[PDB]
Amino acid sequence: RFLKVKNWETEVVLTDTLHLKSTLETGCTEYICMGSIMHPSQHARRPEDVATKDQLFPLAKEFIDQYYSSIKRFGSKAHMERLEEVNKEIDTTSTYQLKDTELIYGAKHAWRNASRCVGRIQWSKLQVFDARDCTTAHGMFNYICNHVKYATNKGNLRSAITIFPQRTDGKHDFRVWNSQLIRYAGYKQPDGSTLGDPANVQFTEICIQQGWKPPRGRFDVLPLLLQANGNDPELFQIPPELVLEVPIRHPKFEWFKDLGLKWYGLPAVSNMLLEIGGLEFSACPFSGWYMGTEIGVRDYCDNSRYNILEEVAKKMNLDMRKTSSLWKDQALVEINIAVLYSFQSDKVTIVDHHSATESFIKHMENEYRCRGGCPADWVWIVPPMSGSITPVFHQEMLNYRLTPSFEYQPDPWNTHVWK
Amino acid sequence: PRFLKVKNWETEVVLTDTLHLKSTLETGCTEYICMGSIMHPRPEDVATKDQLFPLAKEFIDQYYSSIKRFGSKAHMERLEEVNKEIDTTSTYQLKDTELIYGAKHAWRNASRCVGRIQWSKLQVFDARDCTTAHGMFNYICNHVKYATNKGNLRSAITIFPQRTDGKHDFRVWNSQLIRYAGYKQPDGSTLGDPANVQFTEICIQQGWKPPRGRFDVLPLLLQANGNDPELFQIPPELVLEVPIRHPKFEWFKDLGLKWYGLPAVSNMLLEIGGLEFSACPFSGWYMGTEIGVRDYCDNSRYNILEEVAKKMNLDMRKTSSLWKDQALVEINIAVLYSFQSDKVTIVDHHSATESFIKHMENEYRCRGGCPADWVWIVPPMSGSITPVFHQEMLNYRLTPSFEYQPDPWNTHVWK
Ligand code: HEM
Ligand code: HEM
Ligand SMILES: CN(C)CCc1cc(F)c(F)c(CCc2cc(C(F)F)cc(N)n2)c1
Ligand SMILES: CN(C)CCc1cc(F)c(F)c(CCc2cc(C(F)F)cc(N)n2)c1
Ligand SMILES: C[C@H](O)[C@H](O)[C@H]1CNc2nc(N)[nH]c(=O)c2N1
Ligand SMILES: C[C@H](O)[C@H](O)[C@H]1CNc2nc(N)[nH]c(=O)c2N1
Ligand SMILES: [Zn+2]
Repeated sequence: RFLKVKNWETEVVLTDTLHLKSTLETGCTEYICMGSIMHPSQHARRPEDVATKDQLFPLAKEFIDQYYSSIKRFGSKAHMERLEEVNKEIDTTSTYQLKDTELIYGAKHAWRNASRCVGRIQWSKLQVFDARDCTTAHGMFNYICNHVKYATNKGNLRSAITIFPQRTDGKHDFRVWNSQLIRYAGYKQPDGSTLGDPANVQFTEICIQQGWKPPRGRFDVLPLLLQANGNDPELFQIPPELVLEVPIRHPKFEWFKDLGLKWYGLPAVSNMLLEIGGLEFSACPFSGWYMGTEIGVRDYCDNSRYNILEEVAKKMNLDMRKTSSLWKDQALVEINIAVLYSFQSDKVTIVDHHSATESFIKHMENEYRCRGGCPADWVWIVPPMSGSITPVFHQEMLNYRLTPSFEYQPDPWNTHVWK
Repeated sequence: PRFLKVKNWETEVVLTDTLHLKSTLETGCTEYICMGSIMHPRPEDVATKDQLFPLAKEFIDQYYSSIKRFGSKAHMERLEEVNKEIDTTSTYQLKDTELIYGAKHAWRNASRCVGRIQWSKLQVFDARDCTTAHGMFNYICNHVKYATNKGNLRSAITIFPQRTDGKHDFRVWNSQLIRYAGYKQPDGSTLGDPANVQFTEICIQQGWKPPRGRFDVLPLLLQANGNDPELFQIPPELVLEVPIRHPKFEWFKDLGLKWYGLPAVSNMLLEIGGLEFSACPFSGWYMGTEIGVRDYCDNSRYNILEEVAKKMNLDMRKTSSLWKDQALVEINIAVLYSFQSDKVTIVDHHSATESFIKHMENEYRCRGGCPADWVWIVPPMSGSITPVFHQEMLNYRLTPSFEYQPDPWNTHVWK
């Protein structure tokens, strides 16, 4: 039928019909809900490698119909010709190439349909760099450097995606092996502990195993590990003057700066797959700007990440013998004031979780008003601190899967046969 | 499939859920859309004879299985005996053992409840002989006094007669057994608890003489056998209360704040074997954030962030200062400090969530699963620094269960 979502703080009720265009399984059934599973479904739309014609063309016709609907053509001359063009193409190459207009429409709409992203109010303001002519790891490096430089924009951050050649036969994939374009190494210490970012211990070891000489610090920017057309990946060092970094200080605790903490300014997801009309872009690094809690709650305070809660609490002179003192909670707040005060002072774009979630509510309103819906994953939209004092906490959401979309994909080292 | 798997992304522990195969009723999701954040996805609708027969059977089978007597002579004769009642009376009566098992497992099956590590230690008060609202008051006073235990709180449930035709329901009209009155002022302000303004109006209309203060314990509005509800004042010496002070801020006690010790849900329906127990108030003890985050700091509730932040001398001209977050923590420190100091049972969100992970893992071990509602299990503050945040969960409905039911003033036929 049609489904209402209610906000329990304001009583606003929105009526969703967009969900009737969803195509892929969520993982839930009438009997089981998988809303907190990280990767619930394996329901693809095309399979394994090079698809047959009855597999690829129907997904292609769907996207071409959607795009031409979007611009109030549809059935027009260009639409019908574009159909016959894609059809001849799949007959002669088993794939097809998107026009520049289609590529831009698909990237933006992948962002617009990403249920887990609180930042989608900006979706239509996305700079797309077409890198489909790229042939080598060096060329991917050059494209990524220009990406990182354009996106950073001396701190006034700008949204971008750079789109390398689509998958052909599955053995010629372009990949960025780094999960984000800029991350810190994680070093396995002999005395069992971990230096740097512990999430990157494996990837940091692949880098070392590939020739990288680690400086062995707490904030070593990792090299890029770039794979072009299925070949072995290659290491490249991002010029540090393109890597904007913010030293973390606290507006009250003068001792905070003495913690020797910094973070980088540009979040840049580079291990996801962008799916458009059955085409799969296995290398599509995209970037935007941070929500402060991403750095200061998750990066800094997860137990398997930087885990700095105890040391900050120690400096704060907090009773850390029992949880009911809420010392973790108190430090957590202060760290996130620090991150926000630092980025803002160095005029690096950042948004707090209050303003960020307020904007998403406004985006939800806009999307129901003009599109009849907005897929939204509550579990990922609600921020990891102060959930209930943000408006999304009180907002019912519907989650469904629209195409074009960003998908997860296996880490290429589980997959790649070397040579 | 015969097995679904859940992973903890912080610990890498992976558990295998077989128990979801035994779930029977809807979650609200479809195969193409998830409704995991929807809060709620007829009175004459009492089960028919043929409807009730498999529900009873499934429940009795489950019960004899649990006591390792499945297929036994006593099992078969119980089944036979339940069947005869449904045939003859169009309903049946639970034995005392079954009632206790049913109510414990409704708590066990409550996917939204983080405190379920305690489910088997539940004191069950059988009140199926009650016939009038005065009798209900007597039962509920005894529940309160037993559960409160001078601050050393004990979880309990009082079960009133089950539904018959939908026209003789027993109902506690209160949502909780102890709540504070809310009063809307002519100028648009609200005195007391803004969440309780509607029910406060019902009581006053029923005759309640309101003190018009900020912490007026509301009266009980008790409905027996489908008659109009009646008012009773819980004796004030049974309502344990805690003044809220701060361990560091001298001024906090000057906010005049206090809360009650006993959380006691009274508007939910307990469903066992197809039978509906429309009045079944249960109580435990608080997790700190229920008071500290939601009761005090929701904009729709007491909304004292601004007053606390002011007395904290915080910069409130821009959100990015995180003055709200900073004030919310201290309020929650105060709530925990004050209960602990007065030796009233309370649990903080870190201990509670950690215990629930242990609980979940045990339930996977001994039961084959544990349905759980991540949207609700995760505390309303500091979510990611508590271990449940990183814990994948599967949500599904098992019976016996606790269910929502429509508010009684929306359906009652006044006499
Ligand atoms: C511009 C400001 C943006 C903000 C503040 C923002 C914020 C967020 C946050 C907080 C998450 C939660 C995931 C996590 O916490 O790890 C997320 C997820 C996501 N975002 Fe955005 N984002 C922004 C831009 C973008 C852009 C430009 C794209 C794509 C072009 C994008 C696509 C996604 C996707 C695909 C996910 C889900 C990724 C996953 O499942 O791991 N976002 N975003
Ligand atoms: C023993 C201490 C207990 C603690 C600390 C506890 C904690 C909680 C919390 C925090 C919630 C979420 C409530 C909300 O945010 O509105 C909840 C929900 C719930 N609890 Fe427990 N609880 C306890 C005992 C019990 C008992 C004894 C029962 C019944 C016998 C019970 C049944 C439920 C149910 C049915 C829900 C879901 C409420 C709903 O769906 O609206 N709980 N619990
Ligand atoms: C699996 N978990 C641990 C990942 C944690 C994580 C570590 C990182 F370094 C990192 F950059 C991210 C980006 C999320 C993100 C992406 C984007 C988009 F513009 F690209 C914008 C934004 N604001 N946030 C996430
Ligand atoms: C449906 N929701 C939105 C209502 C909000 C709400 C407001 C309140 F005042 C209140 F007390 C509760 C108690 C839940 C609860 C129940 C129990 C159990 F032992 F009874 C223990 C516990 N710790 N908590 C919930
Ligand atoms: C919209 C959303 O489902 C709703 O606000 C939920 C979110 N999670 C919750 N979790 C708990 N414990 N209590 C609640 O009232 C809610 N409310
Ligand atoms: C278990 C749960 O699915 C997992 O911890 C999720 C929960 N919500 C999240 N929300 C965001 N924004 N980011 C995350 O990584 C996660 N992780
Ligand atoms: Zn679901």
